[PDB]
Amino acid sequence: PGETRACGRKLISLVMAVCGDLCNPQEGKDIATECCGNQCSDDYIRSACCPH
Amino acid sequence: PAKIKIVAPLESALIPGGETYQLRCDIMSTPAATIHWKFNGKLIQGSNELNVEEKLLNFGKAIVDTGIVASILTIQCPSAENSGTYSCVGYNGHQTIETVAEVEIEGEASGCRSNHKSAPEIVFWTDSRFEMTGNVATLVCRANQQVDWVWMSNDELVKNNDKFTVLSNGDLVIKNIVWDDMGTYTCIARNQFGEARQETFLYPTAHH
Repeated sequence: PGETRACGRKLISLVMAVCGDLCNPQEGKDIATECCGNQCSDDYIRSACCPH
Repeated sequence: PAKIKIVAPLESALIPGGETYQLRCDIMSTPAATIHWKFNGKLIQGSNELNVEEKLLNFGKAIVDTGIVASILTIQCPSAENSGTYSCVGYNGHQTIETVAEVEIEGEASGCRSNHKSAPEIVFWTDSRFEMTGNVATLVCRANQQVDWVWMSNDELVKNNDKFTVLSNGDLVIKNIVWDDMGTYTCIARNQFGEARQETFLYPTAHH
């Protein structure tokens, strides 16, 4: 729980950098919440917000 | 597959002389990128060096190696000598990206004392690093002066052991990462003139 404080902010920055305009912000907030509570794979994190 | 991306390019700026001014660039990259800065095409900060020692420790493995690195360039006493072309260059061994901006100083800096006997600055660091469980990862901090390093993980001191290695250049090497290693790692740089701290973040991704 202490670690999670930065985690959501860090994942969302990564996701927005990977997708750019293709990623809806509140949808990325969900990726961050899901992946900061449970270990996700590299494959999921990078493509969840923009699979195309 | 290698990818490198600037988060926000530098903007041209007219700045008052004698007042400290700070440029920043953030770069997302796979594999890890290094950042260096040029002034009118000449290197003024950072290096081209990559973390080959970690590539060795992961030799033969599948490597995720993704994240964002950040860097700051501080112009202490902006004078006419400092008007020109500023460049932030990202490099990951396969790809290079460069963002370039014009900085024009209006005025001079006769009063300004500059960074004489000033606290250290952390000018480059791992903002986030993603790596697969079971691999070695590195969190980077670099200072603008010779410093001694101390690392914290989630408010707990990091000591050298079979897992962690605090290198004298400011790298934190973490062997055989597991999900519990996830979180914020704080680098503390000290010299006789003060200390600087910077937070880095590590995410051990799932093994598949």
